[PDB]
Amino acid sequence: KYQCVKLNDGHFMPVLGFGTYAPAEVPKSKALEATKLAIEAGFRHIDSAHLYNNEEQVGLAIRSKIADGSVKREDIFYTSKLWCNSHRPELVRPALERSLKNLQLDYVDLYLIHFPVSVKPGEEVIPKDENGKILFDTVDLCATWEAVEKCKDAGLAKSIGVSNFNRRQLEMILNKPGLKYKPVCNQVECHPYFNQRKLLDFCKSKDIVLVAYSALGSHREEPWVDPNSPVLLEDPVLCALAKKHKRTPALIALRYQLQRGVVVLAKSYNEQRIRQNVQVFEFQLTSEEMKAIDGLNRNVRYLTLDIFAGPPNYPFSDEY
Ligand SMILES: NC(=O)c1ccc[n+]([C@@H]2O[C@H](COP(=O)([O-])OP(=O)(O)OC[C@H]3O[C@@H](n4cnc5c(N)ncnc54)[C@H](OP(=O)(O)O)[C@@H]3O)[C@@H](O)[C@H]2O)c1
Ligand SMILES: O=C(O)c1cc(Cl)cc(Cl)c1O
Ligand SMILES: [Zn+2]
Repeated sequence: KYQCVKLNDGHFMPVLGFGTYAPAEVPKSKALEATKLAIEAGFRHIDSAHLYNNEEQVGLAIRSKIADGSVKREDIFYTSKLWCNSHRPELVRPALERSLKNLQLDYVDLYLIHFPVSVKPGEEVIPKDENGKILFDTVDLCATWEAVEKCKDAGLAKSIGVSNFNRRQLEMILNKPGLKYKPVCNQVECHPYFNQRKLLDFCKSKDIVLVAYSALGSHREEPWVDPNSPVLLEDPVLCALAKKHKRTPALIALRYQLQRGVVVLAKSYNEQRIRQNVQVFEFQLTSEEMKAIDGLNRNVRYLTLDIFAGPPNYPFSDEY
């Protein structure tokens, strides 16, 4: 179960991670219960973000499990993310400090730039003008990264990384004059329909971990995900693999990522499925079965985040 990977800064990340995001209609209380369940089941990597509006609950869950002696703080790998309304250098540490206040934790294990397109500062996560048009902002992401680096210097984040960055954007950070810390990871959509071979190879080449999200084919929340997209977990090949191994399509999709050198997230707010997901460590796939899963690639991106298209930093126009 507890398998970790060494990050490029010498910290360790558990290779299986609990996703904590739920669609807006899901009550906040559910994040609290699910996160406790997840830790009880064996999850030690917990993925959240300021965007998710659940850091009070996830923090409560984590601290409850530390209070009752189930885990120590050093046993939990907790990730947060800097939202698009706090890309300005001077807003970076206040954002992290606000997440920490909400969590009642003294540090996060990992802090990520959530998405490379900036939006106007303020309380609104998606600011719009009086006609409903998104209020984008102009911010040098290299200046953002420098402020994120200072959060590591401060001890407020053990490790730092990025999310939804393309190759060009990784290169921008990596090649920045006076770089202190490379991103330890790039957290991106990744699953058998969209298996990110080119980006995976690039991240590998730069000692950057690829962390897969929507690894089970995504929450499929409208208007974010096209309801007409094929359903990952209904895939005939994943189902046949599941039957052969006495596992589930979900477990096949998870194991796939582990065996290709990808750290993998899995969201569930269902006690049974939470408990089931940690079984990814209990079985293996052959090289032939891995090749079969490689053939499933369809160029299906579930989360285009195309409401943020237009600005130059929109990451998904490039090939990868
Ligand atoms: N950085 C970013 O921009 C970004 C974007 C998307 C996601 N993420 C992160 O990655 C996480 C996971 O991605 P996701 O939220 O799109 O969901 P996901 O992990 O791909 O899972 C999608 C759905 O699968 C169901 N599920 C879970 N285990 C299952 C199983 N064994 N069998 C059948 N169904 C199962 C869940 O429903 P139940 O809850 O009903 O089990 C969940 O709604 C997020 O929660 C978040 O932490 C980050
Ligand atoms: O989970 C996320 O990070 C996420 C981010 C964005 Cl911007 C939108 C949706 Cl629907 C998400 O699920
Ligand atoms: Zn007006």
